[PDB]
Amino acid sequence: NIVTLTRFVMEEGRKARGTGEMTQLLNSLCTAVKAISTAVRKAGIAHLYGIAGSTNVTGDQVKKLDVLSNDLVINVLKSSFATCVLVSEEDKNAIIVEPEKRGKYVVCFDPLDGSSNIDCLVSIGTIFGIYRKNSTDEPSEKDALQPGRNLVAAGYALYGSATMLVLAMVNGVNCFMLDPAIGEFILVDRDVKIKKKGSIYSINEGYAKEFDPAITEYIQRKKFPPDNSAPYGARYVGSMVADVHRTLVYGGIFMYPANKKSPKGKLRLLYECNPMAYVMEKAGGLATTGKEAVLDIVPTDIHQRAPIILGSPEDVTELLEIYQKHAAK
Amino acid sequence: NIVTLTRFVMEEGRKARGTGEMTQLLNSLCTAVKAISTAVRKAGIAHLYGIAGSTNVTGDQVKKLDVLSNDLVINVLKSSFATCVLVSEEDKNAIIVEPEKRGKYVVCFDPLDGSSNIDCLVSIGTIFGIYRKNSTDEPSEKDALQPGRNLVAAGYALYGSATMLVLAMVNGVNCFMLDPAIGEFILVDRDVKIKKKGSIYSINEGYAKEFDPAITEYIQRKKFPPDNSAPYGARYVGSMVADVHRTLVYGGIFMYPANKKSPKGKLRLLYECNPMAYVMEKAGGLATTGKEAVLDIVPTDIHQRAPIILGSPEDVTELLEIYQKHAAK
Amino acid sequence: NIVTLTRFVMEEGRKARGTGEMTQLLNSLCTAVKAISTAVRKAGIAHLYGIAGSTNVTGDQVKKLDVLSNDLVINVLKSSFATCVLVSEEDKNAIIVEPEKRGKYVVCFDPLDGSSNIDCLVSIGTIFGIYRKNSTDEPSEKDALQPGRNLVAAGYALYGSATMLVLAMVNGVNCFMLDPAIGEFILVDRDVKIKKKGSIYSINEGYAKEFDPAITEYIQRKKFPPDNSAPYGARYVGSMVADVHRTLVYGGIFMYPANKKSPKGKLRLLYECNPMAYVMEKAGGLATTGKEAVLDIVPTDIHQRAPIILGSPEDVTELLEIYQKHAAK
Amino acid sequence: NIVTLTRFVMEEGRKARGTGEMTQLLNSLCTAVKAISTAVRKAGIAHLYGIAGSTNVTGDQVKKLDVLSNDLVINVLKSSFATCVLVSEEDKNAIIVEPEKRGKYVVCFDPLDGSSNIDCLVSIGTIFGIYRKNSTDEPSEKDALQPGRNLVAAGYALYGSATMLVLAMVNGVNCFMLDPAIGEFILVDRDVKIKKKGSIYSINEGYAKEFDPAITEYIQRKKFPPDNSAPYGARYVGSMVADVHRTLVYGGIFMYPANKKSPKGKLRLLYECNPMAYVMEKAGGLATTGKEAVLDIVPTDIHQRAPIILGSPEDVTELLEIYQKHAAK
Ligand SMILES: O=P(O)(O)OC[C@H]1O[C@@](CO)(OP(=O)(O)O)[C@@H](O)[C@@H]1O
Ligand SMILES: O=P(O)(O)OC[C@H]1O[C@@](CO)(OP(=O)(O)O)[C@@H](O)[C@@H]1O
Ligand SMILES: O=P(O)(O)OC[C@H]1O[C@@](CO)(OP(=O)(O)O)[C@@H](O)[C@@H]1O
Ligand SMILES: O=P(O)(O)OC[C@H]1O[C@@](CO)(OP(=O)(O)O)[C@@H](O)[C@@H]1O
Ligand SMILES: [Mg+2]
Ligand SMILES: [Mg+2]
Ligand SMILES: [Mg+2]
Ligand SMILES: [Mg+2]
Ligand SMILES: [Mg+2]
Ligand SMILES: [Mg+2]
Ligand SMILES: [Mg+2]
Ligand SMILES: [Mg+2]
Repeated sequence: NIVTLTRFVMEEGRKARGTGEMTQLLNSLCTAVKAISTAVRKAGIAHLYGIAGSTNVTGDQVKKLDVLSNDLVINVLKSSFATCVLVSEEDKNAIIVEPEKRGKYVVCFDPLDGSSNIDCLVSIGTIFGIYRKNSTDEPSEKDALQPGRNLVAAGYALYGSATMLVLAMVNGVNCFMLDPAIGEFILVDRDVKIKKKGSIYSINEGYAKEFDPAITEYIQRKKFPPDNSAPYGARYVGSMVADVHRTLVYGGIFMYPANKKSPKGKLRLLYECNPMAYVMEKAGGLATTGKEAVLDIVPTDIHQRAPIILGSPEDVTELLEIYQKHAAK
Repeated sequence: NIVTLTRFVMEEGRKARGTGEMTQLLNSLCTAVKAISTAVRKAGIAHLYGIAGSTNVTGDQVKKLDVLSNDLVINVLKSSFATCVLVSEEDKNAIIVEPEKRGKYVVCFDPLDGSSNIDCLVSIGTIFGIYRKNSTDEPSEKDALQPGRNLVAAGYALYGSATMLVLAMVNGVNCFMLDPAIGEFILVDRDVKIKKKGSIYSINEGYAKEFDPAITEYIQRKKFPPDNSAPYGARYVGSMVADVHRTLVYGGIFMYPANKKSPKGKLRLLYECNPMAYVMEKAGGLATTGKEAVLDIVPTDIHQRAPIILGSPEDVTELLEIYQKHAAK
Repeated sequence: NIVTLTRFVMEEGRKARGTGEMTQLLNSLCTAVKAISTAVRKAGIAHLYGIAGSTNVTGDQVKKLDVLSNDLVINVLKSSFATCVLVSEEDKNAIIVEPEKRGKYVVCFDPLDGSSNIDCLVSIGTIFGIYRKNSTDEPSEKDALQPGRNLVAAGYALYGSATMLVLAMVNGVNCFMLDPAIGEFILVDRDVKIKKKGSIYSINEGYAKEFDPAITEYIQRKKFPPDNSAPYGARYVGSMVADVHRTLVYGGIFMYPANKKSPKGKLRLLYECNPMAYVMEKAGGLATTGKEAVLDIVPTDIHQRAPIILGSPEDVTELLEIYQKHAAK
Repeated sequence: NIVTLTRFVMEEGRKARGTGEMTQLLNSLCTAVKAISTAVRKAGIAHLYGIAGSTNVTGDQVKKLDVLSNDLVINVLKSSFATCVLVSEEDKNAIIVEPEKRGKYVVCFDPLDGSSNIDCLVSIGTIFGIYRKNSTDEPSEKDALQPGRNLVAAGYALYGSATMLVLAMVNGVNCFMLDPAIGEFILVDRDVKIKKKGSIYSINEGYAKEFDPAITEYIQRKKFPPDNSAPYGARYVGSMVADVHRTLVYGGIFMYPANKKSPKGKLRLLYECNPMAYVMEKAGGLATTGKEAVLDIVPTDIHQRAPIILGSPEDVTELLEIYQKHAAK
C-alpha cells in the first residue's frame, strides 16, 4: 500500500511506545519543509511584481528565502511543543524555547543550505539533526553540544528538480518524495543502502593549492587510476544537501577538507556534518574528518566546523588509508 | 508594470510586424515548459504509488520524465502550426511536420537536459533553438543544418529550485520566473548582460588525463594563479542547462572540451552548443570550440558534437589566448 | 500559534490517551480529502485532452470523479489499519476490511455528495461518520447499524470556492481551511456555534405538490411572515454538503422532507443525515425528521433514508411546533 | 489536438485580421482570472495565520477577496494597453485609463460575483463584457453606455468545484477548463448550445410576496404543471455566475425579477445582465426583462439595474407569453 511520511512517523512512534512528542516534532518539520518548498519554487512571485497593483504591502516585506526558511523552521518547531533548544545555521546563539512550548528535543538545523546557489536557482535544501535532552538542568546550548552518535533522527529536504525528504533514524534511511499536488510526502525508497563503491568524486577543486597531501594524492588517483581503470567522474553542485543526496543514491565520495581560509574545514558539525554523517552511516556509508569519525566528535561550540569526507565505504576507506599511510611514515 | 512572457512575446511580435507564427510558436513552447515543470516536480506521483488503488491504469504507462518531456515538446510544438522540422536530442532522425500543421520554423531542442542528474533530483532543463526555414523545397533534416548565427531565438527552461525560462532573441536576453501558483512566466531580469570576468570555472575534471595542453594550463591557472591573485571557485552541477545558467547570472566559464571517448566534444551542436552560444553572445559573452566561434560552425549532421567553452568574455578570451600559444610555432 | 489539522488530531488523540488508531484514521481521511480536492479542481486535465499526445494510456482510464473519490476513500481508509467496516453511498453492500488491515472503527461516507452538481461545477463534497465497533462478533454491516448518537466523530469536506474540512467530535465543531499551496488544513474557526435563529431557508420547492401540511405552512410563513417581518431569503445549492455548510456558518434552516418519489425522505441516514445531524447538534443546532431526533433513529438498513430538517435551534423548533400542532388536533 | 485559451484567442485574432489589442486584452483577462482563482482557493492562507511567525507583514494587508479581485482585474486590464474605460461593480465611478496605457476597448465587469456566498465558500465568479469604443471624443462613462447588442465579447469565470472560463463572441460560446497544474485554460466544450427546454427553475422565492402576477403564475406552473407533466426541480445557488452556468449546461430558466426593494430588478445591466444575455443568445437561449430583450436596452447609468429572465428558449418564451397574457385587455 501507499505510505505517506505522516503515516510512517505515526507508526514508528507507536512501535517505540513513545509519548508522541517525536511524532509531533517530525509532523511539524514536514509542514515547515512543505512551506519552504512552495516558497523556493516561487509560488506567488507575481504579487511581488505588482500583478494586483501596489495597495497590499505598506512598507518592507521582501523577505529573502534564507530568512523566510529560518523563520518557518523556528516557528513551526516551537509550535510542536516538542523542543527546548534550537540551533540554526542562521543564528549566532542557540534559541531557548519558552517554557509554555518546551519539549524534550534539541534540534540543530541548516534552514536553507547552499547560500551561494540560491540566486542561480541551483538545488538547495534544509538539513536537520534531532537529539534528546540528556540533562535535568535548565535548557541551554550545552544540550546541543552532543556527539552525532547521540542523534535520534536526522536528515534533509532537498529542493531540487523535485522535493524529497530523506529521514534517517536508528532503524535506517527512508526517502519520501513530495507530491506538491496533494502536499504529501510519499515513501519511494525504503531502507536505503549506499553502494559499496561509486564512480563519482565531489569536491571544490578551486582550493587545490591548499589541500593536504592525502586529499591531493586521492584526487590524482581518481583522474589517473593506478590500475588503469576508467577515471571517476566529477560532480560538485555546490550545495552540500544536493551533493550528499547524489552521493547517497549514486554512490561515490563527497569531500570538504580544510584549507587556508577554513583550517578546520568549512562545514559546520552540528547542522551539516553530523546530520549527513548519521544518514551515511545508517545507509552503510562512512563519514570521517580523515582522522576520526565525525559522529564521535564531542563539540564545544554550536557553530564548530569540521573537515568532512563521506560516502561509499570503499571510497572513503581508500582515502582514510592514504591518511593512515602518511601518518605511519 | 508586471510583464508576463505571454505579453512580452505578443508585443515583440506586433513590433516586428510578423504574421504571428513565432508568437504562436513561443506560446506553445511556454505551455510545453509548464507541463514539463509540473511533471518534473512530481505532481501526482501519489497516483503512481497506488493512493487510489489499482483500477484506473490497465497496463504500462510509467513513462519516464525524459520520454514524457520529449512527447510534450513534440506534440505542443506541432500543435502550434508554426514548425516544419524538429530535431530532438532523443530522436535519431529529424521530425518532419505534416503539411496540415506545417509552419515555417525549424526547432532544435534538448527535451530534458541532464540525463545523469534526473534520478538524483539535481537541476535539469529544456534547451531550444529556433530557425526560419530558408530553402523553398520540401522540408528535411537539411533545414536544421544552419549555423547558429542564423538563429532567430534560443534559450532554455531550467527546472531548478524554481523554474525559469531564459529567452534570447535578436535584441537581447530576458529571464522569466515561472510562478507555479498561476502558471505565468514573470519577467524578472531584462536585457541581461554577463559580467566581463567571473571567478568560477565549470568543467568535469574527471577527464583530466585526456585534456589537451591548453585546457590543462588554464585549469592550472584557476587553481594556482600565476599573478598570485585569488584562485577561482569550482562548480559543476553536471547538467549543461544549470551550469550555463549559473555562468550567465554569476559570470565565469563553462567548459566541455574534447576527450578520448569524445574526440569532438560530447555536447551536441544543434540543441546544446548553438542555443547556449546564442544566449551567451546576446548577453555579451563568448562561446568557442577553442579555435572557432560556435555560432559559425556549419553543421553537417543533426547530431554533430562540438567542443565548447563559454561564459564571461575575459575568461573565455584568456583560454583562447592559451590555445593560440599552443598553436604558434 | 497556527494549528494544522494534523497537529489538532494528534493532540486530541493524546488528551484521550488513545492508542492512536483514531489519529491514524483521521490523518488518512485528510490525505484522501486532499487527493479528492485536487482531482475535483481538475489538476492535470490537460493530459486527458492530449497535451502530450496519445502514448501513455493504452485503453480505458477516464474514471469519473465520483468513482475516483470512492476509490480514494476506500483505499486510503483501509491503509490506515484503523477500520473494519466501511459503508459507502456508492456501494450496495458494506465493505468488510481484510483482517490484516482491520481496525476497530466503522466509517460511513458519501464520497462525492451532490451528484447532480458535478457536471455544472457547483460545489460538491465528502461526508463522513465514524463509529467505534461495539461487538466482539466478526465485523459485518450490523456494526454500521448504530444510531447517530453513537458517533465518535463526523464531518465533511466541502470542495467549494475553497476546500474546507469541518470536523465534529464530542467536544465541538472545528473548521479547517485547506491551503493547497502546502497541502495543509489550517484551523480557522474554533468551537463553532450556529446562530440561534437565521434568515435563510433551504429546500427544493419543486416538490411543493407533495409536501406535507407542516412543511407547506412553514414555507408560507417564511415568505409571508405573520409578524410582518422581512421574509427569509431562499438558497438551495443542490448539494447537501454545500447547503448544510452555509446553514452552519450563516444560520437558518435546511430541509429535505418526504415526497411521493421519496416517501421516507431522499437523504440517507448513515452517511448524509447522521453526520450532518451530529455536526449540527455539536454546534448547538437541531436535526429532526419532524417527528423524532435524527441521531436517535436506530437504522435497520445501511442505505436507509430519512426526512431531515436541520439548522438554527429557533428555526427548527418553529417547524417542529407546526408538526406538533397538527398532531394535537 | 488540445486547444488552450491562449491559442484559441490568438487564432481568432489572426482570422479577424485584428491589430492585436483584443488578443492582448483577452490574454490579460485570462491572467487575471487565474490569479483570482488561486486566491479564491485560499493558496497561501497559512501565512495569514502565522505559519512563519509575525515578521514579514508590518501593518494592514488582510485584503478581502472582493477587493483583491477588483484590484487584479483593473491592474491586469490596464497593463494590456487595450482598454480606455472600465466599469466595475465595486466602483461608483467609471475608470478612465491613462493615455499611456489607453486602448480602444471598454470593459464592464463584476470582479467577484456572489458577495453573499463568499464567506460560506459557495461558488463565486467574475463576469465581463467588452465593447469597442464608438465615439472619437475623450473617453468617459458614456462609452460604457452601449446596448448589449454592441458587445464584441462577453463571458465569465466560475470559481466552483473547478474553475472554468466561458467565452462568448460573435461566432459562438466556448468553455475552457482551468488546469491549475499548468495554469492553462483547456477548451473542453466548443460552440455550446443550450437545450431548447429544461427542467430546472432558478429564483429566490423569498420575495414571493412581492412578485408580479406573471412570475407568480409561472412558478405555480413549475410546481403544479397544468398539463400534469413532471414538476420542475428547483436550484438557486445565490451567485448569478453559478446559476447561469448551470442554466447554460443543463438548460432551464434563471430569474431575478423586480420586487419592492428592487423595483427595476437587482442585477446590474452593464456587468451582470448584458454579459449573461449575450452568452445566452449566442448559445441559442433568450434573455428578457419580461417585456423587452435585455441586449436592446439602452443604458442610462453605468450602475443601472434591470429585471432578467434567461435560459432555454422554450422556458423563457412560456414566461414571456404569461407576461403578454397579463398585459392584454
Ligand atoms: O563555495 P564552497 O567553498 O565550495 O562551499 C560550499 C559548501 O558550503 C555550503 C555551506 O552551507 O554552501 P554555502 O556556504 O553557499 O551555504 C554548503 O552547502 C556547500 O557544501
Ligand atoms: O557526465 P559528463 O561527461 O560530465 O557530461 C555531462 C554533460 O552532458 C549532458 C548532455 O545532455 O548531460 P547528460 O549526458 O547526462 O544528459 C549535459 O547536460 C552535461 O553538460
Ligand atoms: O435534486 P434533489 O431532489 O433536490 O436532491 C438533492 C439532494 O440529494 C443529494 C444526494 O446526495 O444530491 P445528489 O442525489 O445529486 O447526489 C444531496 O447532495 C442533495 O441535498
Ligand atoms: O440574495 P439575492 O437577493 O438572491 O441576490 C443574489 C443575486 O445578487 C448577486 C449580485 O452580485 O449576489 P450578491 O449581491 O451577493 O453579489 C448575484 O450574484 C445573485 O444572482
Ligand atoms: Mg549549509
Ligand atoms: Mg551560511
Ligand atoms: Mg543535453
Ligand atoms: Mg542524452
Ligand atoms: Mg449525497
Ligand atoms: Mg447518489
Ligand atoms: Mg454580481
Ligand atoms: Mg455587490
